[PDB]
Amino acid sequence: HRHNTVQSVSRVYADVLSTKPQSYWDYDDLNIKWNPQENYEILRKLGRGKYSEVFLGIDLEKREKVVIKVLKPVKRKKIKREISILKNLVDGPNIIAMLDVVRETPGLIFEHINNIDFRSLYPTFTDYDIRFYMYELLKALDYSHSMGIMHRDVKPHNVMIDHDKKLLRLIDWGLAEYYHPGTEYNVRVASRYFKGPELLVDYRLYDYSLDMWSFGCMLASMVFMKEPFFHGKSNTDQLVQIVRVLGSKNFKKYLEKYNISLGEEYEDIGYYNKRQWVRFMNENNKDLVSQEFLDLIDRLLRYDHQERLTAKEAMKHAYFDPIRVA
Amino acid sequence: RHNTVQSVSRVYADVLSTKPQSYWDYDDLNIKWNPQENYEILRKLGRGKYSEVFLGIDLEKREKVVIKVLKPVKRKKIKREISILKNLVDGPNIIAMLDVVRKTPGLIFEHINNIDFRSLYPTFTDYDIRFYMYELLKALDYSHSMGIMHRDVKPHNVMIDHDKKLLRLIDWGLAEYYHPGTEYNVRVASRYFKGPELLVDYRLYDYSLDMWSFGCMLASMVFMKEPFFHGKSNTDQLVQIVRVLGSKNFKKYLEKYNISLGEEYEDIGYYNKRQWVRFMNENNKDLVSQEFLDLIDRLLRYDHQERLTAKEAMKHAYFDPIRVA
Amino acid sequence: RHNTVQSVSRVYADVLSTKPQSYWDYDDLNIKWNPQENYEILRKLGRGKYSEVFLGIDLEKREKVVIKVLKPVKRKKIKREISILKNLVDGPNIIAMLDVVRKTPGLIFEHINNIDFRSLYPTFTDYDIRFYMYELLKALDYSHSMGIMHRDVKPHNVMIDHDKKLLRLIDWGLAEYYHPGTEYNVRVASRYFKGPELLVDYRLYDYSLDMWSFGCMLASMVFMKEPFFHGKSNTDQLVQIVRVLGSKNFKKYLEKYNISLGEEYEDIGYYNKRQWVRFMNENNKDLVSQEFLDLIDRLLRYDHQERLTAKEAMKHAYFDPIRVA
Amino acid sequence: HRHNTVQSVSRVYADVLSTKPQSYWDYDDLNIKWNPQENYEILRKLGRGKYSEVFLGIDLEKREKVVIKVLKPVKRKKIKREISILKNLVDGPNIIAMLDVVRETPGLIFEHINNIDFRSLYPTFTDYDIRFYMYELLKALDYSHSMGIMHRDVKPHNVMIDHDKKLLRLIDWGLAEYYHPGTEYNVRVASRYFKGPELLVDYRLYDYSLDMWSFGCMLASMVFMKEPFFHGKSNTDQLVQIVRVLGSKNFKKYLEKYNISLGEEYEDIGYYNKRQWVRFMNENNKDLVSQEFLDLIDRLLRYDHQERLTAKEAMKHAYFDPIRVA
Ligand SMILES: Nc1ncnc2c1ncn2[C@@H]1O[C@H](COP(=O)(O)O)[C@@H](O)[C@H]1O
Ligand SMILES: Nc1ncnc2c1ncn2[C@@H]1O[C@H](COP(=O)(O)O)[C@@H](O)[C@H]1O
Ligand SMILES: Nc1ncnc2c1ncn2[C@@H]1O[C@H](COP(=O)(O)O)[C@@H](O)[C@H]1O
Ligand SMILES: Nc1ncnc2c1ncn2[C@@H]1O[C@H](COP(=O)(O)O)[C@@H](O)[C@H]1O
Ligand SMILES: [Cl-]
Ligand SMILES: [Cl-]
Ligand SMILES: [Cl-]
Ligand SMILES: [Cl-]
Ligand SMILES: [Cl-]
Ligand SMILES: [Cl-]
Ligand SMILES: [Cl-]
Ligand SMILES: [Cl-]
Ligand SMILES: [Cl-]
Ligand SMILES: [Cl-]
Ligand SMILES: [Cl-]
Ligand SMILES: [Cl-]
Ligand SMILES: [Cl-]
Ligand SMILES: [Cl-]
Ligand SMILES: [Cl-]
Ligand SMILES: [Cl-]
Repeated sequence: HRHNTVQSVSRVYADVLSTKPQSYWDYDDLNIKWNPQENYEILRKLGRGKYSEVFLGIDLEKREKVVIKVLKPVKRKKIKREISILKNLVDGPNIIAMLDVVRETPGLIFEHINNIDFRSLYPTFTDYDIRFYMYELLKALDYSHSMGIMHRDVKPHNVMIDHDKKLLRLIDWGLAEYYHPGTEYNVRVASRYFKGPELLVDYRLYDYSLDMWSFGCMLASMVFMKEPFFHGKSNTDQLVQIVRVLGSKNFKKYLEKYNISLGEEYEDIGYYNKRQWVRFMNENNKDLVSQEFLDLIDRLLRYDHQERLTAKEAMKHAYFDPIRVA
Repeated sequence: RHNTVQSVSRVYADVLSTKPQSYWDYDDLNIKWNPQENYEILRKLGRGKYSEVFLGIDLEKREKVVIKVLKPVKRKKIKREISILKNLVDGPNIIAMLDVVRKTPGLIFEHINNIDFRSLYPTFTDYDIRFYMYELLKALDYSHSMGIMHRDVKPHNVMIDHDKKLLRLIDWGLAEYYHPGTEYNVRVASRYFKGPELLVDYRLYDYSLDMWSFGCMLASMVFMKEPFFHGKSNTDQLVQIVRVLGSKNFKKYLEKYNISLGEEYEDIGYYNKRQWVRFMNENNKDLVSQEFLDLIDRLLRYDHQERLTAKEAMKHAYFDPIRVA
Repeated sequence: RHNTVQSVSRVYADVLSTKPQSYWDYDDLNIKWNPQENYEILRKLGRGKYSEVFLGIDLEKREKVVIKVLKPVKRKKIKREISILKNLVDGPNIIAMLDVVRKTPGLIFEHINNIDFRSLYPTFTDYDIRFYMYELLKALDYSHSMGIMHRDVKPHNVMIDHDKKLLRLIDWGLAEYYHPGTEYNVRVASRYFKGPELLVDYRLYDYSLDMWSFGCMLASMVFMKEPFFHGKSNTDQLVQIVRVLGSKNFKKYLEKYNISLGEEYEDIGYYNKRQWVRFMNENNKDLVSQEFLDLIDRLLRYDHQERLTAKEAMKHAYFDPIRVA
Repeated sequence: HRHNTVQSVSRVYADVLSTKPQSYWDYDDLNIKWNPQENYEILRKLGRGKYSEVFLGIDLEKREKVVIKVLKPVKRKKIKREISILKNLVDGPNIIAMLDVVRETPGLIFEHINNIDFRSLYPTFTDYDIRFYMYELLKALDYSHSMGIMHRDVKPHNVMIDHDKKLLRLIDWGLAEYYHPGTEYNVRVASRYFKGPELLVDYRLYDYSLDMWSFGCMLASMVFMKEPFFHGKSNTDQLVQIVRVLGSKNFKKYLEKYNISLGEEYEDIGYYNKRQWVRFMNENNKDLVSQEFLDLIDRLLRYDHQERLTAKEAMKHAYFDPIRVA
């Protein structure tokens, strides 16, 4: 007994990839047909990871602004995986639009969003600005989940917002992966402040519920005015900050339910009792904190990835009633 | 004159005292007219008792404009509307009169892409109502701070481009400068949004008339009932107002201003005041908040002096989920 | 069938040979209808012999949309228009049919803010004519490259938002897929923009019919004379065409296709061909360029085969001051 | 005889400042009433001179994008001069809009223009894109000239263009100065590639004609596809590149007409004959070069600042006929 036989299957959108052609999910055999690259000239470097280098660009023929993303030519399966996902989510709500793909180092052309950084735009948000833009983020998450794709990197950095147009786009799909039921995925995904408990205990049978925990970490940070909500120094300490809030009783139960072998590096985790979400409320965030929010955030930040609210169920929560169009 | 109990606006009463005679003297104004051929008519927009509104084209800019041509029977009033639109050019959510042209005079307004109110308002959320009415309060507070009453606040005169989240208050033909101690014509605004001061012929009103008209718009949008005060006439309009606000506060309102009432309501009854929460049904319960009931109670009042001013309404806790301040 | 001299499009003839039967078989199509209550009617836009167009509201998006409701007398044709609009969703300057709804069927189109043509076109510069007609050629070349003739190119079917420099070709009810060797109904397009092939009952036409309609639009915009071929009827429409293009080239056109002419033009005269520069007066001399006269001569021709294709017209030197390529 | 008595007066807009109140042109006694500065937060530094430092900003209350320009607190007359000119040209065609002024180092808040740099957007221009945007630049120049203000720094850097909206704005008024007839101004204005001959020979009695020469240097560069048109290594060599094209006969005449004492540092300037503007035409720029352009550029790049075309006269030239709305 090496693999785990106690296994999880997504409650929603479990078998959507089985109803699509092989060319949809088989990104390794995708055939990218490249367009001329001199139709786009680099203006300014927006930033860089070490998997990528994004720039501000010019569609020399269309003379609009676009964002070019030069990928490292060291990996191809990850390269064609991102192009595969963006091409499938081309007509999705609040999904970043991929306009072209060039080479001669593959370059991916995205639409430019006149956005403002998150460390400055969010502190200016009101109560209904949070409920609105998060609902728009749920629209993008629910679509790709319905298309068998989990983002696996939901964070305020990867969420562009054009507040002048009330526009939101979810970007950075380099970590997104297709969901086949029963698949064991890499746990080294997302970022520390938004990693789910399944990633910190090395439970590889996760589904779209991963993007849901990162969404809860975002919503809890903006409403409670604490960035990040779970502030951990390490991946080991990140789980401690989660057990500190959700308690140890439900954590050990989450492990016994899915028979997760918790490495005894987490033995130093002591007894923690579950806290009330109301304890994080102060004079600054008291207008953003509501009874509807405290209920929604309680059903989002769960150990059990199956008992968490789906993107569609979160949209129907009463917390978005003052903004939902009927 | 006309002997009556006096009343002065408790706010923005001495604004015109701080401005030259050039500001409010709308008859001394000399208008520099411009050629009318720069604008052509595309589609007729709205008829009128005193004007006609069309869809226009700015032949050099080729953008969309709105032309309001007037019958020339009134010089002093025509100059009054041009005087007011020229004083509120920097006003937030105030329509921007672009030019005047020449027979008859024509006024060029900026074009706002919008959907009619009773086709757009039924789709408004709690967010949309608090956001847009706060934008409307921005226009009312500025014009009042400039010494100008609108005297015709109604959803027809509120242009909303929802795709751009814009709001523009339009139609300033019934507007007027406010000088303390001046009877204005009670034949202003429209029936469903007339204040009790217009219905009892109390002519010394002020900016608070627009606040009653604002409360009529808000109460109907929240309670989902247009109009909120459905009246057959200006006499029945008052009866429908006291049917809700009560006979007790109505008696105190007539005593404070010594209002000798008309013979027609002879058969008016004693209406016990109905609480504001009694209008909350299962269809609008999500729009009826506890802070709204406090706001709607401090706006819809007989005595115009105890009504909330525009600025006082913008600082109310009802707009907390939408206000940046 | 009907015995005649044959003709095949020299371009884009085998496009439908490269696509599945699912593409052009518009009767096998199964449409997934959607609720109509998501869209409400605000203002009626245009009447029609076969449809009615209104201004709409996308109750959830609350943006402006355009609803074209149809009489249900024709299944196969209704499916034909939906089939064509669904194949050109990525087409440049093609109108984006957003949804179909349900009695009668309704088609949701995107809304374009624009001014009527004969109020906007008189304000067009040399820049505006070359730029916008090049945008219209983008829509024609794409639909032709997709095997679809429009068969109704006219300024009424060209929506221009000049404030955003946008152009959208609309009204694809008369459109049709092109298969080589197929008589199409000569009762297409409108009188002022009908090609000579429709007027002599030559049914084996192709995409070049839209190019004659394009040349009629361009020649009138440049020479400032709408319409360029003013005809009382479809018979007089031809007489006005040969009055300019000449009887000599008309004889060669009837010989190449063995067109036995109708009895009605019995009294037609011999018109010497009038040069294209003779239409340059002092009012349009700044719009009449030397490269335009070459372009207008290679577009307005009897023989549809020798007319310029859409792509050939876009690469013409007339669009050099505006084309990026 | 120390000052010059052979003197020049603007052919147009000579006495416009005499018809405006004293508060209009007397910028030294302007009273700036500052607004709170924490309503604007700095996002990214766009660039810097050593008289200024411009940043990308956020109207925290309006949540739109603005450009903040923090001036050095070393000079005040130049500080209030720029605020004086921007406030007077507030409702001008294609003039950059000043929205607010803050302190606590004075900070000037401008409207943000979604523009693209000039070294990349101009090589994509067509024939009618040049005629259009230059006509829009003439609209801004003619307005401020009609308001008694000369920009004195017209260059492609100081011209923002939102090609997506067909929008143009003339920025950077730190060198702009009010025009009083008979005034001797500082010749150390503008930039080398666009300095007029009056600046290179130290003729201080120039008027709005200064902005006209810089406009001609811009139009000649974009049509002939040579940036810059007069490429000089120094201020002394810059005049040599001008005499190289316009000839020495008209130059010595320009000096004898206005009795300009040319420092014998320019003695090494030899005999130059006037060239034909047609000689700068090649296969690349032959579509942009037209008979109407060669006439307009010949009447713009003149030694005599009085004989140059005004901004209004340049707008009525036949070169802008295919784009001018009648
Ligand atoms: N579509 C876009 N529009 C505007 N900025 C973008 C876009 N995509 C990425 N960025 C910027 O690129 C940076 C992130 O790059 P990276 O860290 O390489 O993922 C941030 O500054 C983002 O704001
Ligand atoms: N500035 C404007 N922009 C767009 N529509 C307007 C404007 N002004 C008036 N309308 C229309 O005119 C009607 C209002 O009545 P009136 O003010 O009499 O024209 C409504 O149908 C409005 O949509
Ligand atoms: N998508 C659209 N956007 C704006 N106006 C339209 C649209 N489609 C049709 N129209 C209007 O409808 C008329 C054209 O005739 P029809 O296609 O029969 O409605 C003109 O008045 C157009 O302005
Ligand atoms: N209103 C504006 N919108 C966008 N960029 C601007 C604006 N004003 C100045 N800049 C930028 O500021 C830089 C010039 O700053 P400086 O060299 O200090 O004058 C250039 O990168 C300009 O594009
Ligand atoms: Cl499912
Ligand atoms: Cl397949
Ligand atoms: Cl373009
Ligand atoms: Cl607790
Ligand atoms: Cl005074
Ligand atoms: Cl009156
Ligand atoms: Cl009572
Ligand atoms: Cl509330
Ligand atoms: Cl097939
Ligand atoms: Cl047919
Ligand atoms: Cl002949
Ligand atoms: Cl030409
Ligand atoms: Cl003058
Ligand atoms: Cl003064
Ligand atoms: Cl806002
Ligand atoms: Cl020469």
